Amino acid sequence: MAPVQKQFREFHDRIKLAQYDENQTLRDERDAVLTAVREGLKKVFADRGEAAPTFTPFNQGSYAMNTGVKPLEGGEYDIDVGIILNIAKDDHDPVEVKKWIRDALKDYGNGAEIRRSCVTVFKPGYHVDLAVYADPELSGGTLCIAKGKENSGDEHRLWQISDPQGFQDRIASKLSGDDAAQFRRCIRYLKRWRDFRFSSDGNAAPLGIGLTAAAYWWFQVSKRTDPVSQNVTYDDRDALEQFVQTMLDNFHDTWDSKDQRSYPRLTVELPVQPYNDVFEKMTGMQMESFKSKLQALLNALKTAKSRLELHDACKALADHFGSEFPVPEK
Ligand SMILES: O=c1ccn([C@@H]2O[C@H](COP(=O)(O)OP(=O)(O)OP(=O)(O)O)[C@@H](O)[C@H]2O)c(=O)[nH]1
Ligand SMILES: [Mn+2]
Ligand SMILES: [Mn+2]
Repeated sequence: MAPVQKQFREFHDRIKLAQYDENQTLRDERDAVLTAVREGLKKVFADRGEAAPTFTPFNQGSYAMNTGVKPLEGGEYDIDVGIILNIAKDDHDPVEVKKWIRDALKDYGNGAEIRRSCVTVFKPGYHVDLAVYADPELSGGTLCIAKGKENSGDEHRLWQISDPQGFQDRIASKLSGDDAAQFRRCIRYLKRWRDFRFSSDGNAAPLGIGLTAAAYWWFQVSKRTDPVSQNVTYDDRDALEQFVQTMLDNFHDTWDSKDQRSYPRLTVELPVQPYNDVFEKMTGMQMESFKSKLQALLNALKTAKSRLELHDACKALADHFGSEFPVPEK
């Protein structure tokens, strides 16, 4: 077995959160919000003199893709869900449609909020992010998400071409079996690193979807086949070292005319529509901090390879991964 592999797997067991289809609690919290949307739309549409439109819900985000992590103490669960409203996009304003959902959920938990990309509802210990889409069958065959808030300049308010199930299919399908298992472990490892080392400034933290898209482009399996038994052993430390090095190699110094300097930027295109850079909202200074911490993680992953003492290998990794990374006693 590869050095530190046991402690990586132990760390993975401690940080992993069971996906929607294996997590009753998450299914219930989701369905509660979906139910409240149905009840709430009735009242919103009583004032407009017709039945509320129906919607088809579908699972989104990490809890759909089986890349979910437990939040740190005092953090929140992030339940991502899509609702496809039975509406023609050309007949309605994206913000109008999100307002229906917001007003439907006004008196639910700690309230609700129109965001650029979703309506978020807040509960004690979690938020539900409802991505709101128009019916492709009434919108010319395209699935469009409702983008914009009231404060949006009307250029940032639109029905944008979207492919959440294509993205989810791409993450599911890149690899199979135990290869796909290591891919998913390495995404969870980076998400716990993110939560541990980007807690001072939440807005500077690399988005989950960015780390997931980065793994889609750049993750390579690391495993070894014993030449006698043909018995396959995974090397998560090496897989993470190669993946972190490849992310670092993809940073580009980017001129900023305001500050009259460059910042190192990592561009990560979504592999599906709308093919946007999911890191575009991260500032140059946030990107430089992201790069330095990624370099520090890369250095720790190399240190963990060379150490005489398993204690010293694990301790070097725990400094980047936090309190769930096992450190065997010297
Ligand atoms: O193809 C796309 C485009 C965009 N999105 C948008 O990404 C959001 C999920 O983005 P998150 O950052 O929540 O991603 P995640 O769930 O994979 O990661 P963690 O929370 O575990 O950190 C969804 O709420 C949707 O609006 C997709 O899910 N798919
Ligand atoms: Mn999420
Ligand atoms: Mn979310």
